[PDB]
Parts: sequence; structure tokens; C-alpha cells
Amino acid sequence: EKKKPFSVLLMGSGRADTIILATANKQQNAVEMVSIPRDTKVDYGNGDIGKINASYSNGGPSGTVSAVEKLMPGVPVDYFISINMEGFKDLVDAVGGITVYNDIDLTEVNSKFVKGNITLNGTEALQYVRIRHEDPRGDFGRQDRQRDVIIGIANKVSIMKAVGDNFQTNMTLTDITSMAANYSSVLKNVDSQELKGEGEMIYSESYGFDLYYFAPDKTDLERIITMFKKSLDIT
Repeated sequence: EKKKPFSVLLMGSGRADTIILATANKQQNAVEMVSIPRDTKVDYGNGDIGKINASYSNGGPSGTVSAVEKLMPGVPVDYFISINMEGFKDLVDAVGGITVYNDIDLTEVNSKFVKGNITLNGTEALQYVRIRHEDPRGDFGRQDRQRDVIIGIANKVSIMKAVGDNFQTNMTLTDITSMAANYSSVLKNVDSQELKGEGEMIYSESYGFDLYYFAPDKTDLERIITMFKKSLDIT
């Protein structure tokens, strides 16, 4: 309310295959959001290890917050929103479509996604952000389209849930209007990036074979753990 920088944990889905940590600050009027690879490895427990998506978020999305608080000690997660690929669409329809500037030509290869601003709807949007090979930018490309869908939904988010269990958040219906009032950084200062690191295999008595893990790049992680703290208040 007092225009104090916060943070929000966006989750997509059981488990969370899409994790984005976003922190807003009216002062610097900008949004910093970093994407954590679903398989990212997090050190928590007396030997306990696991991927953030499955291994975690298996006791409520709040679990993911915890995993995100472990992967990044300093940074505090003020809020969080987790939606399924269903409530996601109903969230794009109920909001009345989404407008997105598609700078890449993703022709009728999959849909008539002409270049430029190509407004979409629930399903159209889910198909947009889900594209893979078609986008010559490979992985980065999805980080783009993902971003687009976030700003597209936010620049329209009066408040209602036609949806229900397919939507989840800890925000107050009487506190959503607050950020949607004082805060307007969703304009043009949204710089998103994806936590770097390297993947590695790891055996597991349970299965009998190695499992996949994305080992975070320490120096990179720190740059971020530090950058986020810089967006709130290094204290």
C-alpha cells in the first residue's frame, strides 16, 4: 500500500512445471522476473535432494515458495499465484482475450499467429506460449512468449473468479485493487531472464536409475539472489 517493493511467485501447472519469480518496485518503476528451470536442483535437508517442480509443490503451492526460498535464501516471496493450463485459459477469456506483440513470425505453422500485435484468447494463448520448435529462438523464445502472456493478462487484471480450484493465490481480494492502483510498472520496465546453470544425472534408489537435474550456476544464482534483494531492500 505504502508503495513498498514486493515480490510474487507465478506458478504454472501434480506439480509446477513453470516457475517465475517476479518482484515489483514503484520507486524504480520496473518489474524483475527470473525463470527457474522446472528441474532446478535445490539443497534442502540432511541429504534430501529434488527438483523444484515435482519433488516440491507436493504439499501445496506454498511448498514451492519454500523451495524458492531455499534456492534463494535472501529473497522473500510476498505473494504467489498458481494456475493450471485450464484455469489459465478461463483466465484469458474471462479477462476478455489478451493482446500480445509477437515480434517473431510464427506463421500458420501452428496457427495464424501473424507478426506484430496478435490478440488472443484462452486456448489461443495456451498454444502460443506452448510453441517449441517453430520458434527459431529455441528456449529463449519461450521465455519471450511467456513474458508476453504475463503482461497481456496483467494489463487487464472487475476482479472475478468464474474459475475456482484451477486458480490459486494468497492475495487478498481487498488487496489486489491496491497494487492495481499504486503500481503501474507493468508498463515498460519488465525485464525477465532464466536462471542459468547446467543439467546433470543422479541415481535414485527409488527408481533404480539416474534422474535429471538442473544444477544452478552459483555465480549466476548469486547475481540474481543479489539482484532481487536489490529490487526490494538489501537489509
